[PDB]
Amino acid sequence: DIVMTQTPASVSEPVGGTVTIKCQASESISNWLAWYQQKPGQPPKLLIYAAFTLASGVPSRFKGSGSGTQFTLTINGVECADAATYYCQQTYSSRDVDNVFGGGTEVVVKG
Amino acid sequence: KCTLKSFTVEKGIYQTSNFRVQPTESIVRFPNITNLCPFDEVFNATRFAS
Repeated sequence: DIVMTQTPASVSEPVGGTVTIKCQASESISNWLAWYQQKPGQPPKLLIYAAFTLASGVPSRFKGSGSGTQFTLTINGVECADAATYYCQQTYSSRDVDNVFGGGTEVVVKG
Repeated sequence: KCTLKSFTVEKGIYQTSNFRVQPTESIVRFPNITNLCPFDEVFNATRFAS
């Protein structure tokens, strides 16, 4: 019933820039939202839950913004250590849903 | 007699009251709609918005 898409497919920007990711919904999901990061050969880890609250032990560089339909994940500064795939989870209604998580967005940092 | 509030009425023509044929039966007409409104999916939703 709920379907999402994650854009961009991939990003690339030097060490001093800011990388941003859009997670948009077919219909509004309110604040209910979560952002996940997996290193290669590593299970994903929660970074932003409720679309605003920082997780535990995560540095204060990842910003979640937006509410309802459009959500943005913005990183103030990269250090070539956040080069991984990020996903957004609906965590709102999963009665008949093909995938709670969205598309994959791999971050590439050229240092 | 009741209208005049008297037990004797003089010869003449008096207008007493009115008459109106009462309705026979009742009908109600609504469009041929059978789908029930999605109250369940809104009220019985597991999680609500902020």
